[PDB]
Amino acid sequence: FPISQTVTVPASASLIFISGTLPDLADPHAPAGTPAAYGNTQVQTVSVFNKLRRILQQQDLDLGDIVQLRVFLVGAEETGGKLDFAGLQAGYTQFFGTPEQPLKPARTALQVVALPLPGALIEVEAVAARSA
Amino acid sequence: FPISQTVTVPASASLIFISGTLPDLADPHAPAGTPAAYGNTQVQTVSVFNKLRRILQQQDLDLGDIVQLRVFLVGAEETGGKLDFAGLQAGYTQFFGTPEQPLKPARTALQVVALPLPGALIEVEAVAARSA
Amino acid sequence: FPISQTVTVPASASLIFISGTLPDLADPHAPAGTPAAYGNTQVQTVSVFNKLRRILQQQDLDLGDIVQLRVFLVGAEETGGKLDFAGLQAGYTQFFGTPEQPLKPARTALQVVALPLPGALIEVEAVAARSA
Repeated sequence: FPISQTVTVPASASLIFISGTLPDLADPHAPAGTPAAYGNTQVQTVSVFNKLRRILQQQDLDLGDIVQLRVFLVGAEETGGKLDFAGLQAGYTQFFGTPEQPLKPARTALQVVALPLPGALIEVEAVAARSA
Repeated sequence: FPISQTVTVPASASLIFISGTLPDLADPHAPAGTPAAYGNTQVQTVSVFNKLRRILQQQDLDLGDIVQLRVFLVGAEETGGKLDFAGLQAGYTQFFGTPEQPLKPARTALQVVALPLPGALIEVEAVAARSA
Repeated sequence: FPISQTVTVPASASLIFISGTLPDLADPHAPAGTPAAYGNTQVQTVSVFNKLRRILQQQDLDLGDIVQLRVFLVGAEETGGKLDFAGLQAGYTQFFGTPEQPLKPARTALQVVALPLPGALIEVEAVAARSA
């Protein structure tokens, strides 16, 4: 699997907690607050992890410094109102366990009722570590 | 926004993990286990953060020591079964980013199906830090 | 209650983040992906905490080193589509606050829409600490 069962953080490392992160607008022609504005689950997943990368780089860190990831999905039309786990994985495997970014955080992923942003199908929460 | 995108915790600080916190009874005349016993989303939000303050003060800490907040909402009648995000924010902005309590933790907020306590519309989980 | 309101972790301790943990197959005769394959909420809860114990023991730790637990439940037929909180507690009290394992982590428990594994009624996320 593209995740670590456990991730150990040394006591000498500082933790960085990251607020829930929602996708960026993908289609400025689409009606406001619609899934079309942000993409299907795969496209929104790509957007959220791009954004998380930018957040971390602002702290001189990157996606490989993430030690824990929590993924909240809402149901998608492609999967009949169930979470689109395949689309999540298709986006996710582009950012973790890759040649460019080989590290894999601990992860939890599940389906919730709704996210505060209309049109959003995914929100991602993270904890990162900065070594001594 | 009244939240921090990221919060960094020094490695020399101790972490305090706080169990999921549910509102206190607001109306002792209301029928048991009803939303009326606890209030609408705003009132329950105020109650939960009052309670979190008391929990922290028992540890000689306060709401400004919170580094991460996770808010689980259930749907409300005022908002047609969607989470009442406006009411959450109306309660939340009374405890964080205020003159009395200027610090803003990292936060995630989302809608779940149900909370273990009947009548509860919000449950809040937190991590706090105690500096060296 | 069988949980700690707060758990404090010294800054000298290392943290271990554990990915979301789902139950093991309980009945190899049952049809794939059904709740019968894994058990009711109580049986699945027992399975998940057995598995978490094994994960920790692989790191030379055990369930008493858990400082925070997050429990995501899906609705059960025994409880009319609400989370089966009684079954969770019946399984949970066998692993925490017992003579064999007296320590009680901070905990949050709530009902979500769906888990990525068909048939699963519970997924558990954890953080553990290794003292200096």
